[PDB]
Amino acid sequence: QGSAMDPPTFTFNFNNEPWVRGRHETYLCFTMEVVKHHSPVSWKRGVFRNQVDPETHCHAERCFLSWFCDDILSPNTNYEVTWYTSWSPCPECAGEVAEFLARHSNVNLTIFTARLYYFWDTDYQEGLRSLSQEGASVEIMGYKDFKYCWENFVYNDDEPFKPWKGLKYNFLFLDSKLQEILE
Ligand SMILES: [Zn+2]
Repeated sequence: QGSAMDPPTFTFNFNNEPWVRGRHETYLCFTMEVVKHHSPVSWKRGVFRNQVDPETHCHAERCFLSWFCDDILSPNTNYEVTWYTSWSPCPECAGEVAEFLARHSNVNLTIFTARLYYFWDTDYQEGLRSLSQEGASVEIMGYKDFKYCWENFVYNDDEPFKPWKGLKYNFLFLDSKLQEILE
């Protein structure tokens, strides 16, 4: 589960301009409601933070899966889990994930992402492709969701969310490209 992020670390890593430059980390946020015989018994949620440069799988998406398996995934359960990530995933992790999913119906996942990482690369595209196609919701994190993250996952000091400019357009464009990839 880790720690929440100070406001700087958040607004910086969650800034949604498609070509932002200097974001050497994927910040992965999540809410998860555990659900045993249909009654949600508990809710746990958190923030994993690591690098995005390809050295194998010390990728945020994997440190997630390792933790999920160590301290959770009980035998007979159903999980509800969703992700607020700063960068979309690499394609290799998009693999290990989509796979773990096809291999566990008792996990339902949905992905909200500030940015599409390398959205123009046939290979990254095909990753997103197999996540959508294999039972995961995948969409571009917009206003609703940003505010959501400002309150939940950040040491905000009970202060209010202040949007950055273009956030509305930045969203609009990323979603155009995304519905494009999947079309
Ligand atoms: Zn990765």
